[PDB]
Amino acid sequence: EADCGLRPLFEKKSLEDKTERELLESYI
Amino acid sequence: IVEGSDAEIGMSPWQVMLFRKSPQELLCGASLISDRWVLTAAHCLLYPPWDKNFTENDLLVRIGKHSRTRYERNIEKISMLEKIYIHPRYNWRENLDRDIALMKLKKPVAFSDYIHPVCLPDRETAASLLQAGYKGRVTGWGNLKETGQPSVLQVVNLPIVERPVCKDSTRIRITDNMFCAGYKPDEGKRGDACEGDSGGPFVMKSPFNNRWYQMGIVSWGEGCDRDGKYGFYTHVFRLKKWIQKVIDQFG
Amino acid sequence: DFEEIPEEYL
Ligand SMILES: CC(C)CCC(=O)N1CCC[C@H]1C(=O)NCc1ccc(C(=N)N)cc1
Ligand code: NA
Ligand code: NA
Repeated sequence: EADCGLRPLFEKKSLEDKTERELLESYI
Repeated sequence: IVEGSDAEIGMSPWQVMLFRKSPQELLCGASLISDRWVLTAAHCLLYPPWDKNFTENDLLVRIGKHSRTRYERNIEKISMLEKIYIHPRYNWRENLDRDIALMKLKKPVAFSDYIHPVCLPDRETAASLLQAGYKGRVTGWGNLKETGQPSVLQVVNLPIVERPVCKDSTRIRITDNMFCAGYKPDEGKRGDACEGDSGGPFVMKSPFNNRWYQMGIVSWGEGCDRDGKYGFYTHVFRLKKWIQKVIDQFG
Repeated sequence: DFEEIPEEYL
């Protein structure tokens, strides 16, 4: 699907969840 | 999920609960990958050592949920199965190699704030993200400990482990269709999937396009959150050929 | 321990 992986209550509103940054910081 | 936290509302809108018709109970986790297809672990449906063999009509899929036990009116959707597809080379006799199954819903589910599909990885995303030390996220309503059920969906972030450490942690024969994740005893932090989390997703958020991808399926583990042991996950990308075939030739 | 689901889902 076109829209997969984009959560309505987070990415679609440019809101981050409380721990997604932990994942990003591990992607070195 | 051991040593996790309560999920936020809408944090995992691809999370699916596999639910028994009678007696009514959780059987497993699962994930939504389009408006009519759900991904889970083969052992959720077929596991002869435990006399487990479920058919379409034994089961329902519940989507959009947060609460484990509650019927979440106006929010969850409950869907019937049209057909179950298990990997033809799923190895239930030895080590759960190719622990993967697809379920086709009787009718499409309506997407919503709480219901939305996850992406499946292409080769380049898989190559970039499936690296030792990179963290993914696992969700489920399974046990909080190996002896204890949560009120709501739980979440835990865990680092992928290098293949030699995975192998040296167990006597089971590990294959290329699996990966393991979890903290080492030396690392401090902990957490793990557990019974009832089976078939649920291990996801990563791609830093290239900011989409969530399902890289693994909760498959097996020896105890839960034991020092020196790691949870094992079906490697979704490795089995993509089969997934595509099934959806292409049955959708 | 599970809230009963609406009868129509069987
Ligand atoms: C044969 C197999 C390699 C070991 C037993 C095993 O784990 N089983 C045999 C049948 C299904 C699976 C299971 O119990 N999965 C549930 C489970 C257990 C532990 C964890 C974990 N990450 N600790 C996750 C899922
Ligand atoms: Na070993
Ligand atoms: Na461990």
